[PDB]
Amino acid sequence: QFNPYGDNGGTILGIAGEDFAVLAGDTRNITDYSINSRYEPKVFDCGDNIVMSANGFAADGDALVKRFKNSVKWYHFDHNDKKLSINSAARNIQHLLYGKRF
Amino acid sequence: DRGVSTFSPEGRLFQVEYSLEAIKLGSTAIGIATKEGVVLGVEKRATSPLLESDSIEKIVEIDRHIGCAMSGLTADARSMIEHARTAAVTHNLYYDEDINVESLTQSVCDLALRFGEGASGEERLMSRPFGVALLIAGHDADDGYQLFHAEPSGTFYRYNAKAIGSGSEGAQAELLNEWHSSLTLKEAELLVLKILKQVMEEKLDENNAQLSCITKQDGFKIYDNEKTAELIKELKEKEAAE
Amino acid sequence: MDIILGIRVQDSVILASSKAVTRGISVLKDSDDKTRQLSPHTLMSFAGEAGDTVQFAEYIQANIQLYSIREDYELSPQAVSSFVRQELAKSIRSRRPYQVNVLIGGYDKKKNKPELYQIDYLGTKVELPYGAHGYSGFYTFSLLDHHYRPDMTTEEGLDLLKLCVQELEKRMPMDFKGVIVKIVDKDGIRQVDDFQAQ
Amino acid sequence: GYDRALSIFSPDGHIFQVEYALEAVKRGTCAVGVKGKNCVVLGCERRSTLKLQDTRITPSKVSKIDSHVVLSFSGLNADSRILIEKARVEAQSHRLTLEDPVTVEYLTRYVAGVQQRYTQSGGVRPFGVSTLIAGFDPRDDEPKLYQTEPSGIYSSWSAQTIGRNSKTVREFLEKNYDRKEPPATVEECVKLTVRSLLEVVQTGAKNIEITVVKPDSDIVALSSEEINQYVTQIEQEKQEQ
Amino acid sequence: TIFSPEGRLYQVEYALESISHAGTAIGIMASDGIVLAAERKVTSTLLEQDTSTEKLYKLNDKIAVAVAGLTADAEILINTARIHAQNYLKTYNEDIPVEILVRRLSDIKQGYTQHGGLRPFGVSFIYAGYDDRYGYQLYTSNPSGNYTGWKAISVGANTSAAQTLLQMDYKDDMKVDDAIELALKTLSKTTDSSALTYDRLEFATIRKGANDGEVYQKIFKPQEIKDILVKTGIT
Amino acid sequence: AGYDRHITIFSPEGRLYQVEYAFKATNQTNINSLAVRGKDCTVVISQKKVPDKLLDPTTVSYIFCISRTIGMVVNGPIPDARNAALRAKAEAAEFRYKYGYDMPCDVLAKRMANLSQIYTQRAYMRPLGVILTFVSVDEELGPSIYKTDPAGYYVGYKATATGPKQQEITTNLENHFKKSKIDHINEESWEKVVEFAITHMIDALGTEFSKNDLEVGVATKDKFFTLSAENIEERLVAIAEQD
Amino acid sequence: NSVFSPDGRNFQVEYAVKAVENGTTSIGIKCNDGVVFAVEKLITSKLLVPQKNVKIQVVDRHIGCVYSGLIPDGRHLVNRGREEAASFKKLYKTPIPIPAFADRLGQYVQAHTLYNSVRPFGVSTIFGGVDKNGAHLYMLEPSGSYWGYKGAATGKGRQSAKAELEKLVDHHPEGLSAREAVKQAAKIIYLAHEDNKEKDFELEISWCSLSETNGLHKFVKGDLLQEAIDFAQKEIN
Amino acid sequence: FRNNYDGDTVTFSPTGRLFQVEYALEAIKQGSVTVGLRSNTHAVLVALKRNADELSSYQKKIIKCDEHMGLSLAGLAPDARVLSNYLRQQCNYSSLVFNRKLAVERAGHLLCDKAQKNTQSYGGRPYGVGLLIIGYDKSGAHLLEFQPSGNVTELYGTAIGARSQGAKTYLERTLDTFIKIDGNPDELIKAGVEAISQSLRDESLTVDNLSIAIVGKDTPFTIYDGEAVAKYI
Amino acid sequence: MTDRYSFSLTTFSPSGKLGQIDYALTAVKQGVTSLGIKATNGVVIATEKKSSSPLAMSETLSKVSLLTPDIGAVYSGMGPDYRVLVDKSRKVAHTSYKRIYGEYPPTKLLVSEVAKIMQEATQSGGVRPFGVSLLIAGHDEFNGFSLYQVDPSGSYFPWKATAIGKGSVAAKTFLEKRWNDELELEDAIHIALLTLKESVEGEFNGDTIELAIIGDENPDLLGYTGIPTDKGPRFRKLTSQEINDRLEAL
Repeated sequence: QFNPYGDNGGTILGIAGEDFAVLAGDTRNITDYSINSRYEPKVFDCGDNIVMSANGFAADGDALVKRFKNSVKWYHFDHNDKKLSINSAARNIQHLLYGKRF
Repeated sequence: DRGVSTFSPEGRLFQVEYSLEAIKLGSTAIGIATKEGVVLGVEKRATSPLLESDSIEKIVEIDRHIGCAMSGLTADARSMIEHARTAAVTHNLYYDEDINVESLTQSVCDLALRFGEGASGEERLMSRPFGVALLIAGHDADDGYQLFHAEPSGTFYRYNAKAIGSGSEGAQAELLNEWHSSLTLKEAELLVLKILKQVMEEKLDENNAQLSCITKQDGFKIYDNEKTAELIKELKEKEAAE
Repeated sequence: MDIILGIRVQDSVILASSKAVTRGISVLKDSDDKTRQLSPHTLMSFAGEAGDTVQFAEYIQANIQLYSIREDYELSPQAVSSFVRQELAKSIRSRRPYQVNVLIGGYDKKKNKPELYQIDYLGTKVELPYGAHGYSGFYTFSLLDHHYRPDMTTEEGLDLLKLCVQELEKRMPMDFKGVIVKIVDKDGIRQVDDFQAQ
Repeated sequence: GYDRALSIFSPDGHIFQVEYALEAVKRGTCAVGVKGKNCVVLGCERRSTLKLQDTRITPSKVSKIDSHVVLSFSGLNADSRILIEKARVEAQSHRLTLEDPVTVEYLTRYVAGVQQRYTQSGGVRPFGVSTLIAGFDPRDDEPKLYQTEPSGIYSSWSAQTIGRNSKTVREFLEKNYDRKEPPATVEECVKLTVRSLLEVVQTGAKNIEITVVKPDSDIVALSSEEINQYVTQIEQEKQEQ
Repeated sequence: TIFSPEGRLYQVEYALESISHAGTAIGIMASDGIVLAAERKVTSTLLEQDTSTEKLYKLNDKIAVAVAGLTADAEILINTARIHAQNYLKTYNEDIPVEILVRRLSDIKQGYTQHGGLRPFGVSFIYAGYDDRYGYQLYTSNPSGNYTGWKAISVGANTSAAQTLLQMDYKDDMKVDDAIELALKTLSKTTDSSALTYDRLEFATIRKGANDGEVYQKIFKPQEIKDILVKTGIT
Repeated sequence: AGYDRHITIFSPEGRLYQVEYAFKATNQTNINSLAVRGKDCTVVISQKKVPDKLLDPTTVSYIFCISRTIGMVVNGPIPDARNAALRAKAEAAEFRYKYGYDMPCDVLAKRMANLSQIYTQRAYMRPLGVILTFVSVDEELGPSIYKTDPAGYYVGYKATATGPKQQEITTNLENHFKKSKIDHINEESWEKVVEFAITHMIDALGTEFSKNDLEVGVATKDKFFTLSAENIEERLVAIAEQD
Repeated sequence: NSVFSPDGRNFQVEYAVKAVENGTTSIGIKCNDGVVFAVEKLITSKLLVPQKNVKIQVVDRHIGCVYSGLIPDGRHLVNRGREEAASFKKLYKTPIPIPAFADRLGQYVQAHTLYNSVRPFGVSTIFGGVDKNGAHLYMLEPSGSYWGYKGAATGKGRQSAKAELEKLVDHHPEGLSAREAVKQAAKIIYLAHEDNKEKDFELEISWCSLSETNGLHKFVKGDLLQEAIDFAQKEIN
Repeated sequence: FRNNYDGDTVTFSPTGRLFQVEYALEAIKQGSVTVGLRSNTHAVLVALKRNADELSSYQKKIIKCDEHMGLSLAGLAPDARVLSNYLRQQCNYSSLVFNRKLAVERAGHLLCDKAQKNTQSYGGRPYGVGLLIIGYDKSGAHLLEFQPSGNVTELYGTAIGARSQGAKTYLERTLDTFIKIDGNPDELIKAGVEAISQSLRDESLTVDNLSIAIVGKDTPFTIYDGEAVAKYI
Repeated sequence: MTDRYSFSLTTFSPSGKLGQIDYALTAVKQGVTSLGIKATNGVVIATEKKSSSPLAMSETLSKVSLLTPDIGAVYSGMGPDYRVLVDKSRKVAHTSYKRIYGEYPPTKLLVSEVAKIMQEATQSGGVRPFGVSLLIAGHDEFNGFSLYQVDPSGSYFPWKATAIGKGSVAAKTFLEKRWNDELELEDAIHIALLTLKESVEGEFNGDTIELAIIGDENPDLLGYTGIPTDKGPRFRKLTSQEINDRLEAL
């Protein structure tokens, strides 16, 4: 049967300081026992001083990052160029994820 | 008489122009925007002494930071208010924050476009324009206190002060002279009350005019009668001594 | 599995319904009323699947109440029970059937008879001197076959039930936390709210 | 799909179909409601184009929506049934989802909303109906009376009237109804209601009917004789020079 | 489906207008039954009268209607009335109350009044029925979706003449037989023919069924009209 | 304006103006056609007029191959003609798929006739300004001519004519059959039947034809085909050495 | 529109023709292995970017389309022409034959004369190309009427343009060449600008020739364009 | 003649005109003035905003469509919102699906095709707005004029709205100067601001009166209002 | 594409007329005369085959149509309307009856369905009424022989004999004078043949006259033997030759 999912392996790490934050990821992408790439970034600047990583099945990760970058874009269009605050991003991202609950 | 959304030779939409006329027949509503808040006041206009005047709801909350006054065919405003409330609450659901006043207004104006007899928009579910205009007032972090006038055209306008309804021509000129960028909230309240007194077709009291405002710090409050009466017992006295 | 019993005496119908609500390993409530009033002279008791149960009962209730106000008139127990049946029979073939069994007890004022209808989630309907849903019927049917008389008083009907309950408290694996008992007669519906330590 | 717009704006800013609907309301037989200290009364007139009717089976003018709220109307009778149905359904639905019966205001807002919606939809005409809605909120004693009209506007009235020659009866009520001193009991509230109907009906025979709503779903209609006892007691009593 | 400046319904008024030209039908309600009687509009010798029906229709076993207006618009509505009675029976295992079936047909009529820009049905009905909540009942509905109940009533041609005469001779304590009599008398005087013959008539009764405690519907045969016309001295 | 002039509702006299006007449209190209039956063929002739010198004449046609066995000639403007032709092609292929034999000439006529009837009855569709003459050698019926018009009418013919000068051609043909006393051209080769058809077209129109003034279609058992200029020329040569 | 006037014509179609006659002039010329198209573009203002308001349009790879009348209507029609070519290729694999492409536009245009809720197209479209069996040229009127043409013209200067075309046909029974027709089209466009000469104009030509473009549709630019602008300027001074 | 022929857009007049389209065009003539012009490295929009009152806002007339594209309006403003929205989505679709910035020209064709549908559908109206579209893409700077008839033309400069003719005159004569304002945003804006003046009987254009947008080689489409434009008066 | 006339084209006038129905009736008035006569052992329906030019083939036109093996129809008014009504009627006899009960509908009920189709054209949006009147002759076990007229309004009614179209007034009279309830079929044919001679202008023979009977079961018209529980269809179209023979003894 067709399985719509894979695992591209990949680990990400976020730490918050007093007036900074880091988001780190390895740059390796895998399938089973093979290396697809040694440098395929998975941590992204999304505009508005937000970085994002969606790790696991890389196809799903990319789709989500795209959809969120676009969210930010339309947020600018629909709200007079207002900066999307990190809490507001978080909530938006919950809705993106939950819309695919099934 | 041919179609709902037809152009006149001068390039105006017949139905949009006639709705604007229905609004001129409406009760007066006045809004004043200051730096201590925005004030909204209305002429109740009971069609009879037997009307329980406070069942007349022409100033309504949209969200804690946004209020609205209407004028014209006020029954048409229900679905606009309902839609504005949903937009504001939904925005908070999706974004964990308050909708911006302009954005809320633009949404109400989007709603207003949706007229046409199965019109090649896509999908126009509404047969005529609304017969009601709205003053939308509120506060937000980016652009402070704000006032908007939203017509059934789908156009909206920001104003320092504005008046709509039957007394609007007279009220607008009065606002033109009286408005300045240093008005306190209390002054603004007196001015609304005053200009309503001038144009009301009765003697302005606390049962046939209603006041309200929004402060950043306390949200949107409709003033209850006793608080209004006091300002009315007070305008009279500022306007006796001069 | 919830005990749902019905006995029809001469001038009334008595319904007895267990108070327990159990999910998994916990009894969450010991005072549940597994009953909705459908009209002043028609009461419905219900058991079955966790959510379906109340949703169906309240839905039937709204519909009968609507009919009442629209005709300013009370439907007969027989008419109420045909409505319920058809509702279940349509549901059984839909995408997600209602998993609900019901007893309907009413006093028909136009006829002056009490009436008891048993209906399962399939839409199987039957009029009976006494009825039950689930396991409990495996005990009570034979008990009532023996001790039941068609011309009993309401008081005798209550003693007949006491026995039925007693037997179920002796032989059923699960603690159903006693029953709520209700009588439907010419006056209406009352709760005999003192049956457990009676 | 027939969505050809019927209710449109005229050059002077009026919607004629809504306007012509109001005419039908004034063409409709009269109806009146007055709210007392702890009651609300509703009165209607019957017409006389025919006088060989059966009244046991012919639909009365006061309708129960729920057990605590009633509705009377002036205008097209056929139009009013549709509103009554929709009102009754909403009343059940509100019970089902809020576990509370409707407030009188809520039921009014609902009915008014339905009427407004019919002023702005392709290929439908507005309701030739204006309504009075009366009752008490659950667990509340403060009495309630509202009016809606074909436009969808609604409000509350200490007392109010609609239909043919309501102009006349609103005249009366404006003189008589004292804000300070609601009519303090059932009987004298029925009095003020019968008086105001007398101007327009002629004889209170088989045309004047009355319904009384008290708190907690207490609603009783009156009989021909109980009517006649107010008719008799007012015509003789109020004629002295 | 539009209003006039006065607040009337163009198409409806004109539909009532249409009905005023149709064969007359009369319903009379008695203590122990109901009479329905209707006149066929300007006929012919060759017109079959045996297998004919055009004004009197059975709705279920306890309810009949008399038609004034466009026959074919009426068939449509009779068909849906029949179906509606059956849905009710199937749902409830009880024959439909007369009021309920009447209100439903009136609601359909009202629809064409309010939306969809289709013409109203050019039909008025007299309904004769029995149920066990209200006993014998007589109803009228017209294209406006209005319905009312009556001790006696007429629809179609000459309703003014007809109504005057019924008001004159009707009384509450009437037996069905006097009502049959009154029905024919009233038709005798309102007809636009010379005299009233059997082939110009349709006739039905709803009686308590001689001996049984049960309700019977009789749609009179040609011969039976011919007979009942002799007794009442019209030969 | 009166609505009974613009849409297909009845006029007080029980008439349909748009249908009447649609009949008028059929003559707009100012072309006459005629059809006749041989012993085992069916011929259709139609005038061909190429005014403009800029037109490529090989594209200018009012004859259509509907299927292997059925030809159609249209009197009326080309766009309406083409619409009718596309639909009859589609209908004939669908019939074959669904029913497993070739759509007969009359059944296609009836089907097109019924489609026309609908425009006669429904307001949002105008009728088509065309008359369609269908020809074949039918496997059951034999040589066949069936003709439909904007009213939704159709009938079978021994022979027929259509166009401005329809009446002259018709009566000319009636006169031939009155004398011959048979309902077909008693000739074994289709070449002779074409020759007959042209000859009577000449006599009734009072005009001589060159090879570029005509269009010919012939239906035989299991084929309908149109003639080329040179086949037509050879037909014109043979009539010359006789008449 | 779904309305015949009492003479059997369609008055809405008739008025649509008026909109066409009112348009810029455009032509097509068939040659021995191809087709050439040219159009007149009115320079409304010095501000129009030269060469940048393209009017001729390709369908698939082998078909040119040019039109006079309401320009948007022409574009709408080409869009549909393009879906109509794709759907033919997708199913039958071969690119769409020009006769076939002509009927597809034919039928679509004709459908807009059947219903009173649609208006007809306010363009006449000249189009064509090379297929498996030769060069083909067509013109299609607001009625849906179309035929094959040796040469074609539409718009304000159609009469003068047609007259020029008539001359070429008569004087070249053997056939014209692609290179020749390109220049002749430039001439003809210059010689229909006479009937529209209150504004300055820019000339646009395209062609589709078996030997000159492999049977693909191409615009004529650079040297070859200038050469024909020369040839036309020469034979009018 | 001009009688039963302007009922809807689905109707030609006997002259061959579409009157509803002509009347839609008319709402433009009544709109506040806006100017567009471009060199080889940048494109500029200047839009004089028009207030309703001395107490009101001058209504915003320039809308951003992507990082490389934007437009200015004159006429029905709600109509500018529908079309700019469609353009936002089309620019978006080009980015998501193909990783391609949308060519200004394609945007033009797209707008044209959208406007066209409304000139042929029953029960719909033509758009009542004109739009000036500026962009920087793979073939450089671009300006487009959109008409609600669905005619889009590419131009070095233009103006639409009330007394646009003056500005359009000025620009025809100034052509050879402004086109060469390369790598100098500020001289292009000024040439635009001054060009809008040839259309003011009105007045001294003010700080809240003025709206300016620019797009260019290393310049994402940005709108300037108020304080930021003061240095141009 | 799409329908834009979602409203009834037949509305009530202030006098309470339905115009389009009256105009449909006027169209029927112009139509060639058609008639039906009910015998005791049969029914006959008949009309004239008004040819348009002798180049037309009259037999190829169906003025009298079989609807079911026991039910026929003829008409007056617009031929194309009749033709589509016949197709829809044959189909509905199946979809509404035979596919349900496995037997063909009785005459009254089939008539009822045609009537329904006609009524719907009177009330639906975007359509004009059918410009025909029909006569429907049938037989069915429980009602025996019957004859019905259906009009553009959807109204139907039973007749012992009648006529419609052009010469209807005169022919109704000719029939009234000649109809008794004791007529054999051969008599009703003869009577129909006489009535039709008044209507017609030109030749009056079996090639200008279409005539059908509803009579006895025709076994030899069944197509198969061996299920003795049907003897065949009761509907029969008289041949050209059979009409002429009755014309010599006319």
